Amino acid sequence: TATGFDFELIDQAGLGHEKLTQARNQLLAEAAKHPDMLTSVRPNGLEDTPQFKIDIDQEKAQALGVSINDINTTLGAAWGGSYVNDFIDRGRVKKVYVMSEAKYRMLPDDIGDWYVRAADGQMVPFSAFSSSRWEYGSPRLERYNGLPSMEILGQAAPGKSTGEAMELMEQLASKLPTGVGYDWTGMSYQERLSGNQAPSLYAISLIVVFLCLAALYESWSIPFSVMLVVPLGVIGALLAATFRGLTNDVYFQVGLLTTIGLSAKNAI
Amino acid sequence: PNFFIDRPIFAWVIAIIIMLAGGLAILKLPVAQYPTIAPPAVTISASYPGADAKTVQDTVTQVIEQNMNGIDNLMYMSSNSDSTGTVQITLTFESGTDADIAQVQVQNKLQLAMPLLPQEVQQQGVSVEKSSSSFLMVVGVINTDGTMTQEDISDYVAANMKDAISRTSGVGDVQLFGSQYAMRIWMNPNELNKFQLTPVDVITAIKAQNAQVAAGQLGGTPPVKGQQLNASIIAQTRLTSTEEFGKILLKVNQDGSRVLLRDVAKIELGGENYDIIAEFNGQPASGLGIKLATGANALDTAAAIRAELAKMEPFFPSGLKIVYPYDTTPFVKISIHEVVKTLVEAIILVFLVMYLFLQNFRATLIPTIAVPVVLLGTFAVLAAFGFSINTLTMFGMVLAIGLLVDDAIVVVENVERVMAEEGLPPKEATRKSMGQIQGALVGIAMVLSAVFVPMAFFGGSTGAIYRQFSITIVSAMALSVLVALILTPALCATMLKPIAKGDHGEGKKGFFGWFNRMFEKSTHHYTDSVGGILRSTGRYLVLYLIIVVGMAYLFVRLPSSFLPDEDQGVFMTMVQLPAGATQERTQKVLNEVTHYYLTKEKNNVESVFAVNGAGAAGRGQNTGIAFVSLKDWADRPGEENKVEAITMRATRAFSQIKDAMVFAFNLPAIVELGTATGFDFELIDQAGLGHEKLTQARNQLLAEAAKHPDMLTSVRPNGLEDTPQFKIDIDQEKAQALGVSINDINTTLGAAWGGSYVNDFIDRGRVKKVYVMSEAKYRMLPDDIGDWYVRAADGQMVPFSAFSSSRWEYGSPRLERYNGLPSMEILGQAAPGKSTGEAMELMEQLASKLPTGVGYDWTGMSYQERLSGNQAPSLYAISLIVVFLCLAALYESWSIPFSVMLVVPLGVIGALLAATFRGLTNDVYFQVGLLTTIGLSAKNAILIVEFAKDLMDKEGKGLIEATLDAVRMRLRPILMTSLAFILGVMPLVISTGAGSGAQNAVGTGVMGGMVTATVLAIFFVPVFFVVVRRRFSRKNEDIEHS
Amino acid sequence: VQITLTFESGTDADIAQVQVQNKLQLAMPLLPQEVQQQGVSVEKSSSSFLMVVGVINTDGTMTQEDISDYVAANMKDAISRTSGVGDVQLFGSQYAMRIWMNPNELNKFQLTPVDVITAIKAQNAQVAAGQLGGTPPVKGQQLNASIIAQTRLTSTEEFGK
Amino acid sequence: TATGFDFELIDQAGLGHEKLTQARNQLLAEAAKHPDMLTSVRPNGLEDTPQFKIDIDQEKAQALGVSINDINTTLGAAWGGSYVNDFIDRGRVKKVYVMSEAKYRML
Amino acid sequence: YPTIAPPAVTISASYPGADAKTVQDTVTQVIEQNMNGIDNLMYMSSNSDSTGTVQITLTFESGTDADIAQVQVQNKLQLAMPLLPQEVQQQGVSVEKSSSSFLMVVG
Ligand SMILES: CCCCCCCCCCCCO[C@@H]1O[C@H](CO)[C@@H](O[C@H]2O[C@H](CO)[C@H](O)[C@H](O)[C@H]2O)[C@@H](O)[C@H]1O
Repeated sequence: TATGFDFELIDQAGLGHEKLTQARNQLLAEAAKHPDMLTSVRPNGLEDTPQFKIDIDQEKAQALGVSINDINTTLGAAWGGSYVNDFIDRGRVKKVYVMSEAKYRMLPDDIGDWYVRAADGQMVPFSAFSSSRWEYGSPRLERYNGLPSMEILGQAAPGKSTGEAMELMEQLASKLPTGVGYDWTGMSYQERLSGNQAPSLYAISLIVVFLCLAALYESWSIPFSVMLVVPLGVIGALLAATFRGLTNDVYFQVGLLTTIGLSAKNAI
Repeated sequence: PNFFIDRPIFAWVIAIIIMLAGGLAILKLPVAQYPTIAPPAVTISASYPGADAKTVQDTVTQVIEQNMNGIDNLMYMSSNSDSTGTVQITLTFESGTDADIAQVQVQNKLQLAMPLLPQEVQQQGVSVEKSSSSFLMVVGVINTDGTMTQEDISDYVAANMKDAISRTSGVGDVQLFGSQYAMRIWMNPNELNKFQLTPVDVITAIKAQNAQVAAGQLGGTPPVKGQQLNASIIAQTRLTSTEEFGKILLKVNQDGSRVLLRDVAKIELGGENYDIIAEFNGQPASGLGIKLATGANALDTAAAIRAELAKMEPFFPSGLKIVYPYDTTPFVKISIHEVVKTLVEAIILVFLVMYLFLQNFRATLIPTIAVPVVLLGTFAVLAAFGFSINTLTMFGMVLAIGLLVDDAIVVVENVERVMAEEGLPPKEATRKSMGQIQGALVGIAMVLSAVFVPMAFFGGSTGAIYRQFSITIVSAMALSVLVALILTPALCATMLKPIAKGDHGEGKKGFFGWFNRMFEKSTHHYTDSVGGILRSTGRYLVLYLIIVVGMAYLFVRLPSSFLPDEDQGVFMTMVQLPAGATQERTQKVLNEVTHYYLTKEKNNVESVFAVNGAGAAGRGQNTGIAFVSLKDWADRPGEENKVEAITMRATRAFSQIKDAMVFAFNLPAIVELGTATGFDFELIDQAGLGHEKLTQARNQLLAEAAKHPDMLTSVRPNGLEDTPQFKIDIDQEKAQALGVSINDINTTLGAAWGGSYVNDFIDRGRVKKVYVMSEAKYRMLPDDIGDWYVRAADGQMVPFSAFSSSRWEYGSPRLERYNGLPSMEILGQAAPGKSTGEAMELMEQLASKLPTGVGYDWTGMSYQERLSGNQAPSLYAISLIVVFLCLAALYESWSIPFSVMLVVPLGVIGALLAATFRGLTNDVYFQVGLLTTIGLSAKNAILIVEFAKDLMDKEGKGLIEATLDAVRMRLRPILMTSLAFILGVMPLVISTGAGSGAQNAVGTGVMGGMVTATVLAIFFVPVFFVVVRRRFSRKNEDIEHS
Repeated sequence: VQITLTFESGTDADIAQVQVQNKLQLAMPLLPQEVQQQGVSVEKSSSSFLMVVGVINTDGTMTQEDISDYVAANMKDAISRTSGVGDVQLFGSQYAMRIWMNPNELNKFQLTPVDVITAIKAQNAQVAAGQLGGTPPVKGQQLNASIIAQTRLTSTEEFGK
Repeated sequence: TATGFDFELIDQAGLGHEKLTQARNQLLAEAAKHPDMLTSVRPNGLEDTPQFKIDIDQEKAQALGVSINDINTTLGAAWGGSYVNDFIDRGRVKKVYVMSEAKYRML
Repeated sequence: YPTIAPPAVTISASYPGADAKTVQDTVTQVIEQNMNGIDNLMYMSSNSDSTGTVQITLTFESGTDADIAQVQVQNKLQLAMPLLPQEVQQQGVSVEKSSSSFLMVVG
C-alpha cells in the first residue's frame, strides 16, 4: 500500500472489539512522537457509524389485516430496491430495478409518507407499528488469519530508507494490552523474509566455497588464506552504502555476494 | 576413477561434504507411518433428512447417475442410498493418478444435477471429497465432573475447536463426532390439536417471523441535492436465544390471549441430531476424527495439534478435559526408534566383526569410517528424490548395510593381502588392487542395480513399497560402489598402513588372539578341500540337483501374504444388534463391553471409546463401535498381553453367550488393503429388475457358493439384511372429500415423525440450524398415528385414521449401487488353502448360473488385482535376465556369468529353510529379502570367480590351480562380509516391539538366505566355475599363457 | 442451445472443462427454470463423432422408441463415463410417461392443462417420511422400522387412474 | 478441408437479426462477383423461416377474470409440452411428459 | 517481476443490506472452517462489509499453482459451503483467483 510496509496488528487473545480499538488508537497516537523515523502514520478499516433501528411490532399489524411479507418487501423496494426480471435493451440483456424515487428516502420522517395495503383495502402508516432509535454499528470488520486486526499503515520519514521505520514499528508495538501482537504482511512480510536470512545464506554459502576451494585445486590452508579476504570486500561496500544513504536490502545483498565473489576469485 | 587416488583431500572434501549433505538432508526430512500407499478415491455424499431407501436412491441418487457423466480416469462407482437420507458414492480410482483432477471434475458435474435434486438436499448441499478411512486421529472431548452432556460437548466442539486447533502446522481433514446445536422445537399434537393448528402454520410462523430483512438506506443512492446525511436502515432481525423463540406469535384469539409458540410446543437449545452416541468410558463424550496433511509430518501434526489443544485447554470450560483414545503416533515414534536402534546395533556388530578380523586400529577404523559417509550421504540421495523416510525405506537402509560395507570391505582386504603378496608401497599395491578389482565393484553395481531396479517398476501398493527399497538400497549401492571409486580407494591408499611382501600375522601376538593362524590354518583345510572336491565333480553336480529341487518343493509349501499383522497399541471391537432393534439394546452392549475391557483385561486396557449408532455396514441404532486403547508397550509383556490373544479372548468371550453378533478384532498394517485370499463380489442387476429379485439372488447364490468346502470360502453378505418397513398408504379420495390439503397432510406427517429443518438462528455469534420435530411420545408408537389432526379448508381437524391404511412390508435399509445401476455387495473368500482366483473361477461359475439381471462384476479389492495380475513372474525373470546379461557384460562372455548364476539356489534354499522353520511367509518382506539374497549370492561368486578368470586370462594360469588360489585368497573376504551381514541383520531377526512382524520378516529371510548362500557357495562356486568353463573353447586347455 | 468453447491447443483439457462448469454456477441461479429443471450438460468433446454402434430389431416388431429404450436401460450410463467421452448423441430416445391431452374431452369436464399439471405434480411423488421409534426414542422401545409413504408411480394403470 | 474458410460476420453495434441477415446477403452476392478470388461462397446455416406470433391482448383477459399465467402455461404444455414429474419404470427412473395429443396441435 | 506474491482465491457475493458481523461470521469465516488442509497457504485476509458485498480472500504460497489452488480450495470452500447464506447463493457469486493490483484501468 506504500513505502515498505503494511503493518498488520493481530488479535490473538480473547479480549474485545472496544478494548482493542482503544489499544490501537493508543498506538497511532503514541507514535506521533517520532519525526526522526516515521512520517504519514495512518489507520486501516472503517470505524463505527450511527445506525437507525426500526422495530416493527408484529401483533398490532397481525390484527389490522396487513400481511408481513407485503410490509417487508415494500420497506425494501422502497429504500433498498428489487431485481425482478430482465429486459432486452438494443439487442443486449440487462436488469430491471423498481426502487422509490429520491426525495422519499433520505430522511427518517419520509417513512411516514409510506403506507402498506392491508387485506381489506385500507393502507396503514408505519407509525402504526414502527419504533425508531439511534444506536451504533460497525460496517466492515477487518481480519488477518481470520481474527480481528488493524493495519497501521505508514511510510518512512523523508530522512532516507524504509526499514528503520519498520524496526521502530517493532518498538512501538511493545507497550499495549495483554493479548495484542505484531506481524508483517505484503511488502514488509518479504522484508521479514529477505532480512532474517543473514545467518543462513552465510552459514551455508561460506562453508560451500571453502570446500569448493580445498577441492579441485587442493589443500588445507588455501581456503583459510583466501577466506580471510571476505571482510576486505565488505567494509567498503558497507563504507560506501552508509556514506551515500542506503540500506541492507536485496540489492545490497546481491551487491555484497558479488563483491566477496570477485574478491575470492583474486585471492584464488 | 583411478584419478582420485592421487587427490586424497579432494576425496575428503567429497566425504565431509556428503556427510553434511546427509545431516542437512535429515533434519527437515519427512516421516510417516508408511509411504502414501493406497489408491486414491473420491466420494460424493448428500443429506435428505428423513427419506426412505427408495427415496434417497430415487430423488438424489438416480438423477445423479444421470448428470455427472464425463469425468476422466473412469474406474468404478460404489454407492449407498442409506435409508437415513445419506447417499454416498465412492469412485475408487486407478493407482497414483492425480486426485484433485477427479475431485473438481466431479464437483462441477453435480452442479449439472443440482436443480435436479430435491430442495431439502438442494438447500443442504452435496459434497465431493477425496477420501480414505485412514484416521490419523480420534481425539475425544469429555468433562470429568459431569458438567456437560453429549450435545454440550458437541456444541463447544463445533464452536471452539474446529477453526483454531486445525490451524496447527500439519493438518488435512476435520470430522466432528456428535451433533451441532440447533434450535430444537418439540411439537405437542394435543396442544396443537387444541387451537386447530398444524405443523404448516407453525412452519410458516417461524419462517415468516424469523430472519434479517432487506433494509434500505437513508440517503440512498442516488440521493438528491443539498443532502448532508447518509445512513443505514436496520430491520427485522434473526433471533438469538430460546427465549426470543417462545415469545413468538402464531395466532391471536378473539378474546385477546394470543397463542405463542411457547404454548403449542416445547423449547430447548438442542442438538441437530440424536443418531449417534459417543461414550468415553461410559461417561458423556463427543469426539473428533483427524486426517494427516498433504506431505505433512505425522509427529509435527502431533506436536502442534497437541500444543494447540493445550493452548485452549485452560481456555476451555470447567471439567472440560481433552482426551486421546486414538492416535497412530506413538506406534510410529517408537517404530522409528526401534529401527534406528537395530541399525545402531548393526553398525556396532559389523564393526566388531571388522575388528576381530582386521585387528589394526586404523585399518579397522577405515571401513568403520566407511559407513556414515555412505548412509548420511544416502539420506541426501533421498531428500532429493521427493519420497519420505518411513519405517519401510529406512528399513531398506538397515537392510542395505550389507551391500554397503561389502565393497569397501572387500577392497581393504584385497589391498591388505596383495600387500602381503607383492610387498609394494601402500599406494601402489593399493593401485593394483583397485585396478584388478574395479570389475568386482562395478560388477556388483551393475547386478544389484540390476535386481533392485526391476521391482521399482512393479505395480500396486506392494510395488510402490518396493520402490522405496529399490531407491534406498540402490542409492546406497551405487554410492557405496562410487565411494568405492572416490572415497574408499583414496581412503585405501592413504589412511591405511604399508605392508611388506608376506607379513601374515600368524601367532605373532599372544594376548590378542593367535586366532589368525587358525583362520589361516583352517583355510588350508578349506583350500586343500576345494581341491579335493574339484578332483571329483560328478558328486557335486548331483547334490546341486538336490538343493535345486528342495528349493522348489519347499517354495510351494510356503504360503503367501500382502503385508504382516501389527500390534499397533490400539485396536477395536465392533457391535451388531439384530434387524430393527433400537438404540437401547445396542447401548446395553457398549457399556457391557466396556465392562469386559475394564475388568477381565483391566491391566491392558487404558481407555474404551463406545460408539452407538453407526458401525460397519452403515448407520443404524442397532450398530456399534469400540476403540480400545492400551497402556504403552513397555508394560505389556507376554503372549497374553499383546493384541493377538486379547482379540482372541474378546471375541471368544462374546460369540456364544449373547443374542447379537459382536466381534472384536485387530487392524491391518497398511491402513487399507487387499483382503488377501478373497473378494467382494458385486452382483449387478442389468435387466429391468428390482431390489426383491437381487435379494432373492442373494439367497440363491449365498446358497450356491457356500456348498463347496473344497474351493470357495466365507459366503457372507456385508451390509444390513432385510428389515421391517411400515407402509402407510393414504387413500387420497377421502381427503379430496373432507376439505383437507395434501401438502398439509404430508408436511404434517413429516414434521411430526421425521422432522423438518425450517430456519436459521444465531447462537452465541454463530449461525446454526432451527429444527421443529414432534415430541417423543406423540410419534414413537404405531398407535400414535391417531393423535395427529389435519385442519381442513372449512375448519375442523381430521385423524390420520380417517384416510390411512397401515401395513408391514419388507425392504433392505442400505441400497447399494455399482455404476448407477442396481447392485449388491457379496463379500467373499477362497478357502484358506485355495488361491483366491480359483475361487473366482468357481464363484463366477455359480453367479453365472443366475437369472437374467443377476450378473457378476468386480469392485474394490478384487478389481485392480484382476487387471494387474499375471505379471510377477515376468519382472523377476527380468531381475534375473538383467543379472545374466549385465554380468555377462562387465566381464566379456556367456559361460562366465552362468557359473555365478548357479549360486541363487544356494541362496534361496536358505531363505525358505530358515523362514519355514519360524513360520513366516512369502510376502513382501520375504520377497525383498529374497532379491537381496540373490544379490548376496552373486556378489560372493563375483569375488571368487572374478579372480580365477582374471588369472586364467591375463597371467594365463591353469583353471584348477587358479580356482584354488582365488578360492584361497577370497575365502577370507567372503567370510568377512558374510559375517558382517548375518551379525548386522540379526537384531531385526529377533526383536519384539513395534512392527516386529516387519523386522522379523526382513531379517529371517535375509539371514538364513545369506548363510546357506555362502556356507554352500564357497564350496560350490569354484566347482560351478570349473565345470561351467569346461564346455567352451578347445585350445586352450588348461592355459599357461606367459 | 449448444455452446462449444474451443481451447488453446495442448492446454489442460480437463482443467478447462471443469473451470467451465464452476463458471456455469455464477450464471446458473438466474437461469430459466424449465432449463434448470431439464439440466445442462458440459462435456469435453472432439469437433466430430469418433464412433457409431447401431442396434436394430430382427423381426422389426419394435419401434424406434422401443429399441431406444432398451439402449437406455442396459448400456448408455457409462458410455458418457469412459475416460474420453463428452456428449453422446443417442440415436433414439429413452421412454417417458406420455400423457396426450385431448382438448375436447378436457373442455367437457371443466378442466384445462393447468389443472392437469398441478394434478399430476401433487399426485405423483415420494414423500417426506419418518421413522417408527424415531430417534431419539424413550425407554423400553423395541422398534425401528422404515416408514414408507406414497410412492411415485410405476404402471400405465396408475397414470390413468 | 483444404484451402478455405469459416468466415464469421459478427453484429457489433446492435442492429438485430434483420440488418445482419441483409448485410450477409449483400456480402454473399458480393463474393459471387469474383470468380477470380473465391469459390462456393455459401452461407452455412439456416435462413429466416416463417414464424407465427400469437400476440396476447392482455386487457381483454384482465377484465374477463382469466389469469394470464395459466393461459401461457396452457398454450405451452399444449403445443410445446411440459416436464412435470419423474416415475419408475421397471426399476429405472424416466420422465413425465404431458403434451397435447397429435391432431389437436398441427394446423 | 516474477510471480512474487503468494496466491489467493477471492470469493465475493451480494446479500443486499446485511450487517458487518453477519457477513463476517455467516458469510466470511463460515468457509475458512473447512479450509483445513490447504497446500502452501501464507496468510488469510477477509471482509464482511456493510453494503451487501461479502469478501473471503484465502491467501497461499508463491507458485503453489493457481488453477491448482482454485482446484483444492474452491473444493475446500465447497466443503465449508453449508454455513453461508442462500440469499448470498442466489444472487451472482464469484469465486475468482485474484490479485488486488489493477494491472490497468482504462478510462
Ligand atoms: C549338513 C549336511 C550337508 C553339508 C555338507 C556339504 C558339503 C561341504 C563339506 C565338504 C568337506 C568334505 O568333503 C570331502 O572331503 C574332501 C574335501 O571336500 C574331498 O575328498 C577328496 O579326497 C581325495 C583327494 O585327492 C580324492 O582324490 C578326491 O579329490 C576326493 O575324494 C571331497 O570329495 C569330499 O568328498
